[PDB]
This record gives sequence, structure tokens and C-alpha cells, in this order.
Amino acid sequence: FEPVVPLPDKIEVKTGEEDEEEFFCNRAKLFRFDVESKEWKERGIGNVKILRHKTSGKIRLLMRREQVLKICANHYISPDMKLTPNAGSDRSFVWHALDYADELPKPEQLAIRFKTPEEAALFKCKFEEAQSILK
Amino acid sequence: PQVQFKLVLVGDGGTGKTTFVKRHLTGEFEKKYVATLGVEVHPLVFHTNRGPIKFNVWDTAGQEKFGGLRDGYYIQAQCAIIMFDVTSRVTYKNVPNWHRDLVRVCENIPIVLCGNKVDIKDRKVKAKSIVFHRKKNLQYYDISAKSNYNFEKPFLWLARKLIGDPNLEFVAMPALAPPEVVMDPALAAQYEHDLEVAQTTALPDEDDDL
Ligand SMILES: Nc1nc2c(ncn2[C@@H]2O[C@H](COP(=O)(O)OP(=O)(O)NP(=O)(O)O)[C@@H](O)[C@H]2O)c(=O)[nH]1
Ligand SMILES: [Mg+2]
Repeated sequence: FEPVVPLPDKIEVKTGEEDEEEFFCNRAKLFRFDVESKEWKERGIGNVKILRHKTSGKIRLLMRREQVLKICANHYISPDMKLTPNAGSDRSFVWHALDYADELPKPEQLAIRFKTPEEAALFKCKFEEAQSILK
Repeated sequence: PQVQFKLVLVGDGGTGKTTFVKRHLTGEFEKKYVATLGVEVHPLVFHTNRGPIKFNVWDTAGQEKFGGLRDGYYIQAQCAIIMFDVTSRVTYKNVPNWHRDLVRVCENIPIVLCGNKVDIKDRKVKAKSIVFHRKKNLQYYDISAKSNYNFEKPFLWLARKLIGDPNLEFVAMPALAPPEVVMDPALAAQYEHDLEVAQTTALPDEDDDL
């Protein structure tokens, strides 16, 4: 098969995290609430991270899907956010965020679940530690 | 300007074409059977070591009633995916028909054959039985829109043929800086209401995916 478009140049591959340091990194499953259908819809499975920029001090939550490595959550952590358990669960949390996963600002109700309650508790710990030093 | 490719997704009804597209689009897994009416065009963007590439996926309907519209769908098509279901022998039996009608209109476009639903134990179409890719020098992949098994390889193979780079790599999507938070009071109540409904609704069943 012959190419259809001209060969685009190679780019300098960057993750976008080079100037940030990880406060937290752990595998999780993400959900997004569809208020039209009133049902939770799987949003992505992979590593959720809490990242602090090394100069500005701004902290964000970032998550990537496995395999595709596409972004399923990207938003700055604000002091108004509150991680709330879902249905009396000790392994999952719900919160609201202005997400940028699709590179469009979308207000979303998100839920994140971890394999164990210890992982979930560490996430809440670091998520709220970040809320205390937000810049 | 940007790199765009028209991809036509074809196959018998119930093979999971739409579920496959939505899994890439949003990460959701639709369990319901909502047959496509005609065609729906969805853009899927992948990030490569040569920049982003967009597949305008024409998710066509497998129902026969739309057979007369397919030549119009296939106009200007640069690549295709032929989908069948490994739990339905008849869906594989029809693969030659989808390929015949495609190549009549398109002739020499890169085409990938996908056997979907390999997550289901009771597999009916064994790898031994699948010989049509060797017959028409197509690329084949076992896939599962549910477990995501190989579900990105069709786009990677097609992107390599269309770009002409056999070693094109799908790389991590650059994580651009997100918007700043204004914390405005007015819009808060609407989100608080939407958040209570979400908190009350239980999450999907715990799976062994994690
Ligand atoms: N177990 C399993 N089920 C799947 C998979 N992909 C799709 N399904 C299921 O198969 C059913 C039909 O999927 P759908 O995408 O609507 O099929 P389609 O090929 O688009 N049909 P149509 O041509 O009529 O539009 C849905 O219930 C969906 O959940 C898969 O990989 N595994
Ligand atoms: Mg469909």
C-alpha cells in the first residue's frame, strides 16, 4: 500500500509531566456519571497521579488509560473538591471537577476505585495533602 | 491542517462495531444492543512519534436494509476495518461479502480483519478456521472491546500503512496544562445537585480488570 499523505516529521515526544513531581501514583479505574442516562460509565483504567509543578507549585490529578495511553482525567485540585465514598464503599470516591481529558473544559462527576481500601486511603491522604498546599 | 484518514467500519450486525468505537472514544463499555441506523461518523485521535493522527471512523450499520447505501459510505474511503464475532460463525462466513463490496469501490486500501469478543470463553470460530486474511493478504487481529485485548492494534497497523512508516509508534498523549479554577459560587449549586445524584447511584460491579 502506498502512503496517502506526506510523511509528517518526527516530533520531540514529551509526556507533559517532565516539569512535575509525583506525590502519588497507583493503578485505579475511573468512572464518569452520565446524568442523561443516570448511569456511571467506565472512563478509564490505569495509573492516576497527583503531580506538583516544580516551579509554580500547582498540583493536578492526571490519569492515563493503559494500552492507548490516552488521558482520562486532567484537572487542577481545588480546595472545594471533596472525596466522598460511593454507596458506603471503602475503596471508591466521588467528586466534581472541571476536567480537561479531551482538552475541552468539561464539568464532570467522577468516581475512582482502587483494588484495596489501603490504596484508596493513601489516595485520599495525598489528594487532601495537596489541597492543603495548593498554589 | 492536520493528518486525517477516512476509515469505514463494516461487518454483520451485533459484531460490536459501535461498542468498539465508543470504547476508544470515551472509555465506556456499552452492554446494550442499540443497532446503528445507517452510519455514524466518530473522530478518534491517536498520538504518535510523528504527531497526532485522526481516524474519522464511519461506523456503518450491519443490517441488510442499508445495503444500498454502502457504496455511498465507501466514497473517498482510505482504509477499512472488517469486523466479525468469534461466537457467531455466520458473521465470519459473511466476511468475504463485506470485502468483495469494499474492494469493488475502493480497490487498494489498507484493510484490517478483526475477530471481536474473544473475551467470551465459548469461542465458536477457532484461529484454525480463520483463513480469509491469508487469502486476501489482509492483517488480522483477535480483539475484545470488553477486555481491550489488542483493541488498539488495528489503528496502529492502518496508521503505519497510511503514513508509510512501518515503525510508527503510538506514544503517551501529551498532558497539557488544564484550566484554572475560578470557584465561582453561582454555578456551584447545579454541580452540587448533579453530584448528589451521582453519589447515590451505585458504581458498576467490581471486576477483575483491576
Ligand atoms: N462480550 C462482549 N460483548 C461485546 C463486545 N463488543 C460488543 N459486545 C456486545 O455486542 C452487542 C452489540 O454491539 P454493537 O456495538 O451494538 O454492535 P454493532 O456491530 O454496532 N451492530 P450494528 O451493525 O447493528 O450497528 C452489545 O450488547 C455489546 O455490549 C465484546 O468485545 N465482548
Ligand atoms: Mg452499531
